[PDB]
Order: sequence, then C-alpha cells, then structure tokens
Amino acid sequence: MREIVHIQAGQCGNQIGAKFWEVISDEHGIDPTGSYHGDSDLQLERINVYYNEATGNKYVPRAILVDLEPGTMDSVRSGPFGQIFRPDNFVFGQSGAGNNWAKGHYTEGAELVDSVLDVVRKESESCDCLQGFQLTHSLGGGTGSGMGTLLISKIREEYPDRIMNTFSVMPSPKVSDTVVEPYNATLSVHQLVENTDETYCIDNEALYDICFRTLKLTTPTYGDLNHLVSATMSGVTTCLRFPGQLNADLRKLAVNMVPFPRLHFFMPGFAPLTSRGSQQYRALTVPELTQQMFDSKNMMAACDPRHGRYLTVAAIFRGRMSMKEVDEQMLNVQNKNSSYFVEWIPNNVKTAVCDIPPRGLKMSATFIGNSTAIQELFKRISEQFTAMFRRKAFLHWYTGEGMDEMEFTEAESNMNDLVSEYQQYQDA
Amino acid sequence: MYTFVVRDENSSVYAEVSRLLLATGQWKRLRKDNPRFNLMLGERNRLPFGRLGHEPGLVQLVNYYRGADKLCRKASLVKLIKTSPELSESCTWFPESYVIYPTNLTDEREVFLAAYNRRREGREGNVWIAKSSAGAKGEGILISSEASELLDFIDEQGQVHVIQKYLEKPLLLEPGHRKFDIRSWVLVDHLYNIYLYREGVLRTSSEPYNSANFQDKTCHLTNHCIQKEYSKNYGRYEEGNEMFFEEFNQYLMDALNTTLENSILLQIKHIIRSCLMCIEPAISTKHLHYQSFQLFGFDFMVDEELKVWLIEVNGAPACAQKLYAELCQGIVDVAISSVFPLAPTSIFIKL
Amino acid sequence: MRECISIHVGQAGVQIGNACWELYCLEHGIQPDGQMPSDKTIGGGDDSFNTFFSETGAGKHVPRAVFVDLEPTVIDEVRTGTYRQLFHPEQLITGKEDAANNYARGHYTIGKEIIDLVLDRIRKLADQCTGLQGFLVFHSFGGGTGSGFTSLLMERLSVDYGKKSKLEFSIYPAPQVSTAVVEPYNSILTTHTTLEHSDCAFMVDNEAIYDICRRNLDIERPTYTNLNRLISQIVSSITASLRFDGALNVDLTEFQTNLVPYPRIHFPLATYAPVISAEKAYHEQLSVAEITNACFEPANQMVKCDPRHGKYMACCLLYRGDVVPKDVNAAIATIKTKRSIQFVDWCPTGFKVGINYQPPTVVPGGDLAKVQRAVCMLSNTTAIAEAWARLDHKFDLMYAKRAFVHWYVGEGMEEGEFSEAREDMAALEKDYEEVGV
Amino acid sequence: MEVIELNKCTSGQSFEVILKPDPSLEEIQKKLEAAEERRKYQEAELLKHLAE
Ligand SMILES: C=C1C[C@H](C)C[C@@H]2CC=C[C@@H](C/C=C\C(=O)O[C@H]([C@@H](O)/C=C/[C@@H]3CC(C)=CCO3)C[C@@H]3O[C@H]3[C@@H](O)C1)O2
Ligand SMILES: C/C(=C\c1csc(C)n1)[C@@H]1C[C@@H]2O[C@@H]2CCC[C@H](C)[C@H](O)[C@@H](C)C(=O)C(C)(C)[C@@H](O)CC(=O)O1
Ligand SMILES: Nc1nc2c(ncn2[C@@H]2O[C@H](COP(=O)(O)OP(=O)(O)OP(=O)(O)O)[C@@H](O)[C@H]2O)c(=O)[nH]1
Ligand SMILES: Nc1ncnc2c1ncn2[C@@H]1O[C@H](COP(=O)(O)OP(=O)(O)CP(=O)(O)O)[C@@H](O)[C@H]1O
Ligand SMILES: Nc1nc2c(ncn2[C@@H]2O[C@H](COP(=O)(O)OP(=O)(O)O)[C@@H](O)[C@H]2O)c(=O)[nH]1
Ligand SMILES: [Ca+2]
Ligand SMILES: [Ca+2]
Ligand SMILES: [Mg+2]
Ligand SMILES: [Mg+2]
Ligand SMILES: [Mg+2]
Ligand SMILES: [Mg+2]
Repeated sequence: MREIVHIQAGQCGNQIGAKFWEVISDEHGIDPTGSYHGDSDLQLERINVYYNEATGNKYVPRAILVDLEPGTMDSVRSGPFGQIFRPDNFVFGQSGAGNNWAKGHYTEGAELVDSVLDVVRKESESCDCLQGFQLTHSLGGGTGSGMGTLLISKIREEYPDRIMNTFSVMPSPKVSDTVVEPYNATLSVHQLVENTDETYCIDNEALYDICFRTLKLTTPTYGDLNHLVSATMSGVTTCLRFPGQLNADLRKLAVNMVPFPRLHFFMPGFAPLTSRGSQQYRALTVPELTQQMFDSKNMMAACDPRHGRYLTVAAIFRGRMSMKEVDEQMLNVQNKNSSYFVEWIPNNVKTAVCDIPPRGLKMSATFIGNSTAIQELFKRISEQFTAMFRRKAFLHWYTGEGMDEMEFTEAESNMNDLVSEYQQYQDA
Repeated sequence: MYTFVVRDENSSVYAEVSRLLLATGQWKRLRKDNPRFNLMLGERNRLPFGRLGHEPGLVQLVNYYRGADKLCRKASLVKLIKTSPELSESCTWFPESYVIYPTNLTDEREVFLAAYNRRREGREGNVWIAKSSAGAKGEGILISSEASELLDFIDEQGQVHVIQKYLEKPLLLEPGHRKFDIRSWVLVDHLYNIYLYREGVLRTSSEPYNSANFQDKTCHLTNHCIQKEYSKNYGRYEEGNEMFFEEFNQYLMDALNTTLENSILLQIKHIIRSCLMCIEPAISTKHLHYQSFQLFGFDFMVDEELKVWLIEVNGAPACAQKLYAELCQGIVDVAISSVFPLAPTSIFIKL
Repeated sequence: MRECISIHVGQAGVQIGNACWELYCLEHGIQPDGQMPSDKTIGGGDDSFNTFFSETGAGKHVPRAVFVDLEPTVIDEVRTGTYRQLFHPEQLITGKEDAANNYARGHYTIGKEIIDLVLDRIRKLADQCTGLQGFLVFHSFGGGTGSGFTSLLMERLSVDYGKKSKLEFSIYPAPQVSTAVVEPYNSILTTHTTLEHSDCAFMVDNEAIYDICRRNLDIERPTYTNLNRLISQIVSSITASLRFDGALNVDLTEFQTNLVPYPRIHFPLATYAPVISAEKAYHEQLSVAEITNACFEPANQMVKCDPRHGKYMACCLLYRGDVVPKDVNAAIATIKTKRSIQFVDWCPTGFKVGINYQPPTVVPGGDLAKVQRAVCMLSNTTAIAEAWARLDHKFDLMYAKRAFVHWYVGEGMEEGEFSEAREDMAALEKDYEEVGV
Repeated sequence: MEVIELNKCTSGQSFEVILKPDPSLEEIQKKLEAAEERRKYQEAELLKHLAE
C-alpha cells in the first residue's frame, strides 16, 4: 500500500478534482455511499492508493478540498459524489482570491494555509507508506494558482522526500476569465519548475480546440472541457491504480519520464475522441488507438509535437486487446518517425497495458509525453505576459497586496530560461 | 517505408545505391547514428556488427559480411588457401605464395628460400613479387629475381608482406604486346546465393610487356592508378585502359579461335565458387539475428596458355564508370529489395 | 558434503528464485509441505541434495535460501504461495519502499538501512552449515534493488566470508520486457562494483529468452512466468552437478577452475537445447548429435552473439537424460569438422563433459515438453563481450548529455562514480579484445 | 581426440575430451556514510532556501 494524498484547490481545481473522483470511483466500483459493488478483484487490489478504509466497510477518498470562497465547494458537496468525501477535508475561507496570485500566495491564502496543512498531516500520518501528493488546480486564477503553489512550497518543506505531482490547467484567451491570467500563470510556472516532480500541462486552448474541431461542438462548456480532463486523469493514473509492471508508482514514473529536474512538464493525450453519433458504436482497432494517440490533434497541451522532439513517452492501453498487437503498433510509431525521438535516450518509449477499460469504451489509450515542443506553451504565455508588463498594466492589483515589480521581472526571466533549456535539448 | 543509414561517405558504389533508394520514394535516409534502421551501409573498418539485430520490430541488413576479411587481406588469403582442406597447398589456380613477417617483429621465410633455391638450381624462371595490404595504390611493390632484394625490401617496412611467384608468361593483347588483369564483381546476398555480374572489365597496360626490366613498373603493373600517371600511352588503344567483355571476347575469337566463356569465364566461376564456399560456414548469416550481403571485387590474371589465376579479393570495390548505373540497380534489386520488397534478363549469373 | 546458500534479490531475483526451487522440489521429489518420502535419513542427512536443502527433525526439507526485496509485494507471493510451507519467516526479508530503478537508491540510501539485517539472516543459515561452500546470487541488472543492493551485498559477503565462492545469475536488460530507461546505468554501475567480488557469473539476456519463447514455445507475447520457467531449467542444468551424485562441477570452486582461467573474464555463455513446445502434438526426439550441434546455434544462446568471431577459453557440456559418452564423442567430432571453433593458444581445445541420467523434469502444465535427452553448454567465449559493447554504448549516449544523472547524485552518489564505472567497462572490453584477437 | 578422467556412478558419467593442446568493513562504512552526509547537505540547502 503506497498511498497518494490528493489536494484540489480553487474553482477549477475543485471542479476538475470532483470529476476525477467520479470517474475513478466508478472504475473502482465505489458508489456515492462509499460502499463497494464490483465484479472484479482487480478493482480492489490497489484501492488503498487513493482510498482510505475508515470503517466497515466504506472507502474514503484521500482527498483534501481547498478554496478561499465556499461556492464551488458547496456545489461539490451538492454534486453526485459529494457525500463520499470526508467532511473534515473541506477547508475553505470566505474572502475569495479575486483571480489574484498575490492574494492566494501572500495575503488571503497565508491565513488559511496552516488549516490545510493540518488536514494534510492528518491524512499523511494515516499512511503505511506515503508516496507523495497530487494537486489539481488552474494557473489562471488566484486560489489554485497562488495558494496552490504556496501549499506545494509548504508541503515540500514538511515532506522534502516525497513525490509532488500536479495537474495544472494553463490559461488561454480562447477560454478566458480575466486579463491577468498570464501574470498568474507566469508566477505559478516558476513555483512549479522549482517544486514539482511531475506536472501534466492541461491547456484550455487545446481542450477547446479539441471540442471545437474534433468533437464538432460549436459551443463548448467547462463541462465539456472537464470531461476531457477527467478522462485523461483517469488514464494517466491507471498505472498507479491497477496492478502492473511499469510506472507503478510516482517515483518510478518520475525516474523514467524526467531526465533533467527542471524539464518535467508533460503533454497528455487521449484516444479515442469521436464526434457524435454514428461512429461511436464501432470499437476501435489497436492501430487506430495508436495513430490517434500520437496525433497532434489529440494533444492536450496545444503544442505541435512535430515542432520539437520527445525526451520520453509513456503510453497506456486499456483494456482487452492483444499485447502482441500493442507492442507491434507501438514499435511501428517509433520506427516510422524516429527523428521525433531523441537518439541520446535509447528506448525512451515505454508501454503499459491494463485489462479494465474506462466506462463506456471497449478500449482506449492514454499518452504522456515529455516533448521539447512544450516550450511553445510557455512561450505563448511569456508573450502575453510581457505585452502587459511593458506598460505595467494591471499591476496595481498586485502591488496592492505587497508584491513589487522585481518579483514579476524575476518570474519572467525564469520562464524565459525554462524556454531556453528546452531549446537546448531540441538541438542536441 | 524502409529506413537506412550511411556510414561510409567515400563509397562510390553505395552512394549510387543510396541515391537510387531515395528515388524509389519508399526509402528514407536517417542520421548515421540512429539505430532504428532497416539497412546499414556501414563503415569499412570496425563496423559495429555486435550492435546489429537487437532492435525489436526491425529486420536489419548490413552491406558487409563479418569475417569476409579473411579472403580480402593478402596475408589472410594465402593462409586461408594453405590451411583449408578444400583449397589446400596443392591448389592450382593460386600463385605459389609465402607469408613473410619483417625481421623487426608464424613466418615462412625459410620455406620460401627453400623453394627459391630449388627453382634457381633447376634453371626454372625465378622471378617473384612482394606486396601487402598496406600497398597504397601503386606503391609497396617490388618485382625481382633475387631473393636478397626481396627479403631486404620487406624488412625495411613494418607490416606483414607476402611473396608470390610472379607469372612470367602473361597473355598479351595485340596490338601493343601488353599485359592486363580482369576484375569481376560478385554479389553474395543474405541467402548466400553467389551472383556474378555479367559485365567484367579488363584493366590493361598501355606499354609493351618487357621481361628484361622489372625495374620500370608500368608495363608490369596493371593498376589503373599507375597507368594514368607514369604511362605515356594511357588511352591509346582503349578509353581509360579499360577493355570490356564484348571486345575482349571478339578479340579472343578473332585471334585465338576461342570465346571468353570457354577459355576464361568457366575458370573464373569455379574460383569464385571455391573461395566463397570455403568461408561460408564461418560467415553465413543464415540463422543470425541480423543479415549480411556484400559486393566483392575479384582480381584475375590470365597466362599465355589461357589459364586463369587468382590475384586478390577486394571487400570494398569500386566499379568502372560506365557500369555503375547497372550494377548498383542490381544490388538494390537482388540484395536489398529481396529482404525489403517494394510496392527476366537478370544482370547476374547465379553460380 | 558442502552446503550452498542461495540469495535472491529484487523482483527478478525473487521470481526466478521461486521458479528454480519449484523445479528443484520436483526434481528431488520434495512435496510442497517439504516432506521428501524417498529420503530415508529423517531429521538430517549429508546426501548431495542436502547441499541445497537442510532438514528438520519433523522431516521438512528446507531450502538454504534467502529472499530479499525492497518492496514486499513479490515476496508476499512467496509467503503465500504453493510452496509457502517450505520457507520460514526469517528467510524472507522485505522493505516498505523500493529503489525506483535507481542504483544509488538501492546501494546507498536504502541498502545502508537493510544490509545488516540481510547479513544476519544469511549468518543464521551459514551457522547451520558444517562446511559452507559459498553463495549463488540471483538478481537483475536493471532494477534498483537488483543492481544497487546486490553490489553492496557482494562487497560485504567478500568481507564476512572471504574464503567462500560467489556465483552470479544476472538478468541482462532488454527493451521488449524492460521497465526503465536507466537500466544501462544500473547495469554498468553494478558490474563495476561487483567485478572483484564475483568468481563466476551467468548472464541471461531477456531478449534471448524472449525470442526462444516466441520461436520454440510459440508464445505470442511471453510473460515473466514463461521466461522464468525456461530460465530455471538452465539454472537447474547448471546446478545439477551440485545437487546430484557426480564428478564434474561438484563444488563451486570447480566452476571457476573449469570455466574461468582469467579472473576478470568470468562470464561464461550458456546455450541450451532442446526447447520444445508442449502444445506440439508430436515431436521427433532429437539425437545426441542434434542437440549438441544446436549448442552452436546462436538462436539457442542465453545471450545473442557470434562465437564464430571470438575465441574459446573453456567449454563444458552438461547432458541430462539418455546420453552415453560414445555418442557424445562421435557428435563432437562431427561438429568439429563442420562448425568453426577457435581456442586461445594458451588453452587446450577440449570439452569437459558431464552426464546425468535423469532426463529434465518439467513443470506440470508448463509450456515445455518433456524430452528424453537435453544439454546445456557453458563456454567461456570472447564473443559475449558483444553484450557489454551494446550496454556501454547506450550508457555513453545518455551519459554524454548527463540525462537522468541527477536522480543518482540526489541519492548521494557522486558523478565521478559514473565515469569510474564506465572506465572499468572500457578496460573489460579491452581485456576480451586482447584475448580475442 | 583423447578421453580422460572418466568417472562413473549410478547417476551418471563425466570425462574430458582433448582435441589439441578488497575494501574493508571500515572502508565500506565510510563510503555509505559519505553518501548519507551528501544527502543531508542537499536537504539542508533545500530547507534553507525554503526558509528564505
Ligand atoms: C496514418 C497516418 C500516417 C501513418 C500511416 C501512420 C504511422 C503509423 C502509426 C502512427 C502514426 C503516427 C501517429 C499519429 C500521427 O502521425 O498523427 C499525425 C499528426 O498528429 C502528427 C503526429 C506526429 C507523429 C509522431 C510519432 C511524432 C510527432 O507527431 C496526423 C496524421 O494525419 C494522420 C494520419 O495520416 C497518420 O504514423
Ligand atoms: C465515447 C468517446 C469516444 C468513442 C467511443 S467509441 C468511439 C468510436 N469513440 C469519447 C469519450 C472520452 O472520454 C472522453 C469523453 C469526452 C466527452 C465530450 C467532451 C462531450 O462531453 C461529449 C458529450 C461528446 O462530445 C460526445 C458524446 C460526442 C463524445 O462521445 C465524444 C467522444 O469522443 O467521447
Ligand atoms: N527474466 C525476468 N526478468 C525480470 C523479472 N522481473 C523483472 N525483470 C527484469 O529486471 C529488470 C527490472 O528490475 P527488477 O528486478 O524488477 O527491479 P528491482 O531489483 O526489484 O529494483 P527496484 O524496483 O528498483 O526496487 C527489467 O529489465 C526486467 O525486465 C522476472 O521475473 N524475470
Ligand atoms: N603473381 C603475379 N604475377 C604477375 N603479375 C602480378 C602478380 N601479382 C600481382 N601482379 C600485378 O601487380 C598488380 C598489383 O595488384 P595487387 O593485387 O598485387 O595489389 P592491389 O593494388 O590490387 C591491392 P587491392 O585490390 O586490395 O586494392 C596487379 O594488377 C597485377 O597486374
Ligand atoms: N478546464 C477548466 N478550466 C477552468 C474551470 N474553471 C476555471 N477554469 C480556468 O481557470 C482559470 C480561472 O481560475 P480559477 O481556478 O477559476 O480561479 P481560483 O478559484 O482563484 O483558483 C481560468 O483560466 C479559467 O479558464 C473548469 O472547470 N475547467
Ligand atoms: Ca482576513
Ligand atoms: Ca537426509
Ligand atoms: Mg474563482
Ligand atoms: Mg473563476
Ligand atoms: Mg585491385
Ligand atoms: Mg521492485
């Protein structure tokens, strides 16, 4: 039993986090009551990775819910699985963070942070052997962004030798709440570069385009975007959740995926994605999973992999199919497009297969790539950042919480350094 | 879409093969150090055979046979002929040869002297030739009738040399009274089929053969490199000192009442077969995890009785300019596409 | 009689260990409860099988084995398995969290904490021995425990038991079945640190076992279970001379004497024949000449390489089943005319032959068909250096960019150890070359 | 070819056929401790930086 402790923070973090627990609970046969109802023992084998067994005989998510206002969390409690979470694991303030990194990080957030850590500690002590943490949040607002990174800093100080993992939603003007999103994202990215082991970059821009183009949805909602995220999150955590040889825990995944400590920002992918409605009934051929999965169109970081090179790739296939075919198709992709995989990391593509498929599908594939093309994301955000920062636009919201210009200048330098580092290895 | 890499830039033959592969529109060249290749056009020296055949999902093919150097180095060839039962000391198509290590370094000095003295006393022609693998083109060769000058020449050097009876009665092309040697191109594929290229080339001397002067090595050495420099008649009879098979054949018919097929080629085919069959067990990739093919250049000498002699075997041979197109296409058709298929009047003779 | 203690480290080591002891029990007629009916000396003995099994007054036959792993899920399978009754708790040692495919984590960070306990448990077994001979160490190259903890164990075994011999069975890394990008690092780190301390090591490349399984057992995609049952047969044929009446390879010292003249070059190549699918309706039964000839087919080797292009320092043939010397001598002569076999000038061209009349035992419901005769060849050939060359090259590609290095330095290892270990391998590659020429 | 050292028993036969003719405990302890100290120092630097 190697336990993972889950934290969701802010509006985006809690909404996406709530959906993730819905999806995986279903997969593990746990109902909103926390009582199990499953056909397969495989379901219960590694349940303790994400769930506690508080009393006979319910499973309680090792999940902590965090926000600076109560609305989204209240809504979570109303949601279908709301009763599943531990009531003590709800930690909220009243003020809100006003889409302001400084409020989350320095003022409002600082007031509430110790309260969160008390619960985190309470969960951690009850771990036979703790793996580390995963955080869901956006980088565009204040709570998930500013208070989220603050938490991560405090958690690292308290557990310096655990793996810290995050699913981070990057902002894009296509799905935008406010103009200060680039400021908040740039400040946050710097914290992540320093203090996380694995970050899955979920681009709202990519999520939107996948909804607009591939799924033929003229008007996508956050609900449509979140279904993509919960599907992807279910897929990337399959190896932790089910019995398996490969990437079976956080540290082992990090060792395989991350050749340089700062470059730990991954592009996830999912397959299949199919527009309604005629085509959905046919099951997909293993070749089809593979080809869609490596498709740029299926990428959720909104970067073109053909623009860069892969350092490492992890694939996952579920469920009932041929490992022989899985191996053959996987080997086909690398062999036909070998320029796109650095030659200085031999055999950098690892593949896992799990028997249990996701709900509503006969089979599926999840892709996780450490590509140097990820630099396009940070570049896009760096551009938007300096456009406003040249004229010191909207800065008063931040200086008013005690920050000064220097910290912004430092954050932008560090992200530009991050972009340079990626460029270095694309050329090597 | 088949992939391949190129690790010998100075290869005349395979660069043409490379260019051809691209034109197919089904072959993609890769960076030379990328291991996910189907085909390797490898380096001449220290090709990493040990790294082939361990790439899952790739059938791998290289353009050399590991081990083939036993036939293609001078000292090794002599050794191989003397110690292989199926070739044997009593072999009739290979010149009496002896392996001689310079004294500043087993060796067959006293065995060579033993036969040299037998020839001197018996009034028999006693001219020998010394050479080695380090013979950079036209240099590194001494022709003499005195054993003292031969052994003294070898000691001044630093690598292994061979002493080979020099054939004193070559067949002479007329007009010109001139020496020649025949080059045959042989392609051995991954199944160990032995394919002899239809076209050969006679590399001719342009200076009349002179048995009273083994000092001036221009009428004695047929090496094109030598003729294009020291000979003042270079290109008088044939373009670039190269006679091809149609002409040579016509000549043998006109002058000797025999054909190229009957008087010479039968013996050439026999020799090529004998050499390659001998090392087949040593180098066959029939059950290996990777597969080999290789193009060889066999060098022959004809004497005045129309008997063919093996001079040397080349592991990385060039072609004759006018034959590059044809042979290279053949290499593709029978060596490469046989293993990796693309989507009547062969140019080869299957031995 | 001199006892042998078996030590299985990491997932690969423990799972392979499990397969071998199952086979050992089938071979010696030992029941899962550990009762061996045919053993008329109850409560003790000094028969040949006793070198591997000790006895309890109650009649139980207990493997002289220690299982070690940094995570408990694999050893829990043993604890709870078909042969759980055989072993006792002091024999099985687990940790809370593993080495994460990180040599330095297994060697330094986690190894330091558990090494003393492992030695103590080994000491308990050795105290049971009247004349301990040495150790057989089963482990993977690629895993963090298999590479890192094993190297530390080897250093300390040389200290607590200086006189004793140590043999290795090492799983060489293969991408078809591999779990980590950094296996080449771990392999070279462990090989550098273990070179002094090992007397003889049998490498098994997972690539070769995998292909044999696909080719001859007709398994579409072999599992570790398929792989291990095949590997355990090779291990059994290698250790049969220790567990049975015989005159060849009777003790651990004989392995070094017969297979390793040059101490650094202590990796003999294993070739096994025949491997025949159980599902095959009928198969013709191979002769002594055919299986012996098959020993010289690269497809039957534990490591793929070309012995034709190397030199032999030693050759050893171990037959099981219906074999007589005259057939063996006849077969060798024929092979000698056909196959290409060069020895070094300073060693005799010859074979040491061992024959055991009992044909190979097979696991019921396994993928391996019962056969009347079989042979394993152990040859010390320079060709096995091909495997090092492949490893070193992959190491070199990654190390040049320092990819993944921070994981090791982060556990307390210095960068210098990487280059130090690679230097050692460069020297080893040269040693084979000088001998191989 | 020559046969030698033939030894027979009920279980089987064996013979030859000739075709032609260290770190001390203290040192180990020191190395493990040196790695542990290096680990401690990196973590101290981390916490120091975090304290900032
Ligand atoms: C069928 C193909 C091309 C060949 C036949 C398939 C070949 C075999 C198996 C997988 C594919 C690679 C997978 C997807 C793919 O190529 O999608 C492309 C576009 O997304 C570009 C993807 C590349 C592929 C790779 C491997 C690295 C960089 O990104 C989009 C390609 O248009 C889609 C389709 O034409 C892909 O390569
Ligand atoms: C059922 C799906 C694919 C599929 C199944 S069979 C086939 C040929 N394709 C995927 C399911 C993936 O988990 C992701 C769900 C994403 C949901 C959508 C964003 C959206 O909410 C949904 C309402 C849709 O747009 C469709 C109904 C069209 C959805 O099925 C599209 C899709 O590919 O989902
Ligand atoms: N043949 C065979 N190889 C195995 C087996 N288990 C693991 N391996 C191989 O061993 C390497 C992985 O090392 P492991 O033994 O699993 O790892 P470990 O020694 O337990 O070390 P950590 O996981 O880091 O604690 C890979 O190359 C695997 O292919 C097995 O049961 N049989
Ligand atoms: N025994 C012999 N009798 C007569 N002439 C001989 C001879 N040996 C060599 N020659 C002549 O000397 C020339 C030298 O060619 P040789 O085969 O000795 O070296 P080479 O230049 O061919 C090396 P490589 O083919 O490997 O590049 C031949 O072309 C041949 O005409
Ligand atoms: N994908 C997704 N993005 C969201 C969701 N809610 C908010 N966002 C994005 O998150 C950013 C806003 O920050 P938010 O998390 O709402 O603020 P916070 O409560 O202060 O952490 C913007 O980039 C929004 O586009 C959601 O449910 N799904
Ligand atoms: Ca307040
Ligand atoms: Ca007894
Ligand atoms: Mg908000
Ligand atoms: Mg909001
Ligand atoms: Mg020549
Ligand atoms: Mg393990």
